[PDB]
Amino acid sequence: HCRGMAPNGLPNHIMAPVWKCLHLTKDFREQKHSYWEFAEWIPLAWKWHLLSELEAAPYLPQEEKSPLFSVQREGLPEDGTLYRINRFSSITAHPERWDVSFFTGGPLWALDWCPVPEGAGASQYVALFSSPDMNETHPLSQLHSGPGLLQLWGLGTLQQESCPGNRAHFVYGIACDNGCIWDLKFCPSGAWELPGTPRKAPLLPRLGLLALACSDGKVLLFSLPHPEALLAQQPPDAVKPAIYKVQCVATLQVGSMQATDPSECGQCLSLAWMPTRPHQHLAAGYYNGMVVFWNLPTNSPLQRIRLSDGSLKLYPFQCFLAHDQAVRTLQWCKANSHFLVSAGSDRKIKFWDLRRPYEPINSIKRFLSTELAWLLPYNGVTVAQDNCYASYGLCGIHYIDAGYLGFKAYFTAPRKGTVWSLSGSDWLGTIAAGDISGELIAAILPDMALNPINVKRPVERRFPIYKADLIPYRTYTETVNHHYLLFQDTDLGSFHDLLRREPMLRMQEGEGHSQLCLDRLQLEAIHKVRFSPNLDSYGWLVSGGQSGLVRIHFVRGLASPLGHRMQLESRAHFNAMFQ
Amino acid sequence: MVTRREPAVKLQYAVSGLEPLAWSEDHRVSVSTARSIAVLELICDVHNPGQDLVIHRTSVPAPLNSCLLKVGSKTEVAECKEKFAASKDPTVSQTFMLDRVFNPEGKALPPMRGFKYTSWSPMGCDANGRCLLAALTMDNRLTIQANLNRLQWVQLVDLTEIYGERLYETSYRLSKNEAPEGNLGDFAEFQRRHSMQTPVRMEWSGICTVGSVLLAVLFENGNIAVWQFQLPFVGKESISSCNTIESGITSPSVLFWWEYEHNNRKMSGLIVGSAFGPIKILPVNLKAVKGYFTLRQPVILWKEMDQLPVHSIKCVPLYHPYQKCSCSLVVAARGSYVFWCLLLISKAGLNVHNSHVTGLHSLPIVSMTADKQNGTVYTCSSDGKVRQLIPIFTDVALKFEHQLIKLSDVFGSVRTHGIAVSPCGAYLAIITTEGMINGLHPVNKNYQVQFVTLKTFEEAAAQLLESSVQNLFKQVDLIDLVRWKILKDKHIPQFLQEALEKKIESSGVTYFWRFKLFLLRILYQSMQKEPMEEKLLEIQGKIEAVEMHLTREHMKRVLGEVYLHTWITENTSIPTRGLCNFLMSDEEYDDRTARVLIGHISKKMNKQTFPEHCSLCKEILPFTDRKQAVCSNGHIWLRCFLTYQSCQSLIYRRCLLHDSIARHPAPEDPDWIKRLLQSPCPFCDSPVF
DNA sequence: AAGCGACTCTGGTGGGACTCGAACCCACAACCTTT
Ligand SMILES: [Zn+2]
Ligand SMILES: [Zn+2]
Repeated sequence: HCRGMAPNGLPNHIMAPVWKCLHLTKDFREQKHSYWEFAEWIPLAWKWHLLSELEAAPYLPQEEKSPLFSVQREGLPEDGTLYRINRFSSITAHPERWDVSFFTGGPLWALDWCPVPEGAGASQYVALFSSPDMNETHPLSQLHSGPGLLQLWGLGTLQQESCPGNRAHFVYGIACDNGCIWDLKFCPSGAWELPGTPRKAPLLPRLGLLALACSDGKVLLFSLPHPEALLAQQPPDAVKPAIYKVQCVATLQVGSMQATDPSECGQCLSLAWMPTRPHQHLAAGYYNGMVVFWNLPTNSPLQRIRLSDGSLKLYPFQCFLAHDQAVRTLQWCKANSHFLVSAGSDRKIKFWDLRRPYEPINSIKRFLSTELAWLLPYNGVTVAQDNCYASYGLCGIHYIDAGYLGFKAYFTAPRKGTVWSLSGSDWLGTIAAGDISGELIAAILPDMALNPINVKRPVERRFPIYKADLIPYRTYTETVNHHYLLFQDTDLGSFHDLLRREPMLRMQEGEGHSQLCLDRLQLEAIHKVRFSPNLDSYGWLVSGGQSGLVRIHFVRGLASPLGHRMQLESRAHFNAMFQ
Repeated sequence: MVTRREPAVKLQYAVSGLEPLAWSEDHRVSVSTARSIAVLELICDVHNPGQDLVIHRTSVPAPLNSCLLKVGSKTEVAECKEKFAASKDPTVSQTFMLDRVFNPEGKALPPMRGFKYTSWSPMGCDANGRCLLAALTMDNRLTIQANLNRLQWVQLVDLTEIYGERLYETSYRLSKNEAPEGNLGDFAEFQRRHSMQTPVRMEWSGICTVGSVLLAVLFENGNIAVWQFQLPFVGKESISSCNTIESGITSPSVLFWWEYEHNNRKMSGLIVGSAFGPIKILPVNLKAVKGYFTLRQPVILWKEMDQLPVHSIKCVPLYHPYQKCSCSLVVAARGSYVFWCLLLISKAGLNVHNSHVTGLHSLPIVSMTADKQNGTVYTCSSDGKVRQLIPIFTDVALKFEHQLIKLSDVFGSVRTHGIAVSPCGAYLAIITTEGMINGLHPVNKNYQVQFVTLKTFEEAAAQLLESSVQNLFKQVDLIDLVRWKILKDKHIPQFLQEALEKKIESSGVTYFWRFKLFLLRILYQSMQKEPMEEKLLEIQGKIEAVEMHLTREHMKRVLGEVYLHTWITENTSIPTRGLCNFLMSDEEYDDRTARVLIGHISKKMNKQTFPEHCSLCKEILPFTDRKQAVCSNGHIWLRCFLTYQSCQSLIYRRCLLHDSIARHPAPEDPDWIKRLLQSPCPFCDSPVF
């Protein structure tokens, strides 16, 4: 045990797992990430055709200006101005708290951070998809294949010297003729290289390698160039929202080399890259209940074919029927990649041994799980849920042991609404979660090697990050013409006096007593959350939803001297290696 | 060609494991299930008119106790588990805590006592005539099961127990100095000691010749234990040896016995498929039978390491018509493809051809079976799609032609979890489940075994007349097609009746009389089991005419044995004088050869009577009748149909079809009738039990 | 004093099983019902 109060104001026994997770994550990545993979798949500029303004217009998301909003920050004076920002534009970072809002033109339904090797100090980016129309909603049972756009947004390097006055820049987007995109996953490591890498003019230094899960039922694999390499290769007079039409590295789909009989699988609803070097496998969850895997380096004429355009088509090496219903979420075990967890809309969480797919290691039946997280150090999984089957007020966020330790599920956070999305920061050992109530919270897990029933009270381990509130001022236009979004942001500088501060009381009044909202759009709803996977910026968080606004937050209170030292150690090593 | 047979067998529990449907050589169907093996026995019921498949249902219950593998002393293993669970490293701790091989039963973990795999032996392995069932639980308990009485399956042995003892007494080293004794506190050695005894899959050889049979059990590390069983198998006493060979294949996935015959030279080996693609045949060198012999050198069938798992392997012998010789077709389900290889020994040595037949399914193959008589392969996927896949000979090797089977046209929207052809390819059994209802998921999931025809009655009749085996039990699935037709249409179709009379007129072997007897008995059922009463009485007379014939020909066999063997008072186990009088009794029987046989016997017979006594009376039984004996003062005993001694025992061997009866052999019986008592009954082939 | 980890302790609800309340069904005697 450990005693006293941490300098951020949390108890030392609450912080001690957070500090422990830093070392465990660093050692894991040293062992099982890498600095380069897929050397064959470097971006080629001649496959990046820039669409003209009149060619791009069908792909652009349709809202040209955000809803009107205002942001209140705990302990600052009330600004009182309503902000509004154009599609593909951003407000300036708050000079002291560095949060940023930017507008993507439609409701955000996929989002991921571009991974960067620790110590690189690079420019940070997010890839995201925002649906074209605020009012569209798509039936799961049917393939879509409409036009859409994948957006890459640059956040800068996010150093303390850089953050004041920062802005997000729309660096480019890809015109996608494959319907809406339900999941985005970058290759976890080895895809990035230095932007200054010397490569001949056709070859552009690789920013990353990205898998798209399409409602058209196929996975698209893009290797991404660094933006500076495109803009130097692009003619300077071109229109600045650079929308490219891009040939994939590969299209990943379910089939066989001569079976034209179209797959039952329907929409592709979830992705997971293999968490460990060399990341050679990619898994996807499908509407028909299958989990599918492709062996991306495969030479075999039974799995690889080259299309006339020169891109590959890949057919899977293995599939198995994981669920009786849509496989709404996957997580792949970091600590040993023979294990994967998948949850389905039959509301079972199933743990799998990928050597022995005929029987899950464990099924635990639960409420209707919307997203999983599997943090590196803990044997169990954290589950966000849809509330439709939970008892009133017993819905929320649960952590669920995979079962050897035998602990009861830990009710980490009560929620009224469905949590749409969740992510675990391996660096922090914490989760953040976003609600149809438009509240974003974070919660710190206990050290889950030790029985959670002795956790005296979970409430002291969780806090709000923001809540959006609609203020009057169902169609989207019928809402925005009559309401504005009041984003209320907490002081994340520290957790001193936490439970007596206004946002905690507001959150605790939200828990239990507050009521669901219907007969309006739910323009308030949050749809995605991602903690930063990178050690540089490890304390940063991004989220967005039905507003099509996207917000970047820095949880300054969990960024702490061990991580700041560990950053500087990794900074010095990287600069000593790569020059 | 394909229509459903009207029974659907509803299953109580979720279907479980690998290739979960099997149809045995003995026409019993087993479904490996999460709480039992459901065992379904096809009866060609001659005593009732119900046109359904008469399926008798029995089951093997799951074990009550979880099978912890022995990896060390009972204290040291617990110390090691505690160590790895406590390990501060995320990798070691979760690798231990997630692999159920180390945690077969736990606190919140669900038990894994349901069945992973099942593999029937060939016929003849049991203490009866029947085949045994090898059954592998998901917690790695490997057992051999038998149904000695009809009601209750019994575990004859546990092979996971025995192998753990064998390994423990050799410190888990197979070659005595192959390595130092590893520290069990090393997770690598702990994992190894588990891996080297975690069974993947298992298959029986043919019978080897006292008969013997081999069971190969394939472990996660690529070891194979070849068990050799003495026959008839009765328990641990019958385990003649265990010998372990090392395949060296990384991640073994599937196993089969290659067995080959050309130029009167037997050869055999094991074909092993990896989880990563490759397929290879291993020389099984460690064996002690003289009749079988082993492959000269390993032969690699597929080397590519493409990471398509070899989910299934089957092998079928084919007479190649252009190469004009015995050849062997290997087919393997690998991903959504069937790898095939045709192996053909020629004057040029072993000639090997291989390919992938391609474009079969848009999903991985979930199950495969081959018609052993023709090499027609059936393959299946969770689409509910089944595809017939026909080998067509080519001047060398084969081409495959294929066509979809329209299961949705007979079952509606369905998922198919497994298929199995019947031994003669008369039926395809198929596990089915409710499918996607126009893209909607089915709200509730129920498993059924369902059956569709694959042959018409007219092809079944042709195959029964030109039968190679000339054996009604081996062909009892084709027989059930003939039964179904005759019950449905209440007459014997003219071409079959005329053709059978021609076979009886020309060949006349007792198979064709047994076949005629079957048709007549089903016909008698069909007409409601007045002219109809006259018709019933007529064919009841015709049944008796052929039923008496099959008796008299068997009586002649019994007298034949009694004459050829030593005429000694050990004859008392046979009512020889009763049979002599009976078999010559009437000029209704013509056979001069029987009468001269009785002449030679009656010349050699003693004048001493040695009459059979009713035990409750110690009064004589006169041998009046075929079926049964009666004494004065009112007692009745069923007679045997193998020997003709009366069943006065409290236990006697009733035919599977109850058409017939026999004694258990006593130690007082000589060998030459201990042989005879093992015959199938004269009225049908079936195990008399 | 100040605190940790068991061990009860006070309340709220769901799962499957099961009571619940209704109409529907038999066959008869009562007699209304008809040339
Ligand atoms: Zn008597
Ligand atoms: Zn019989």
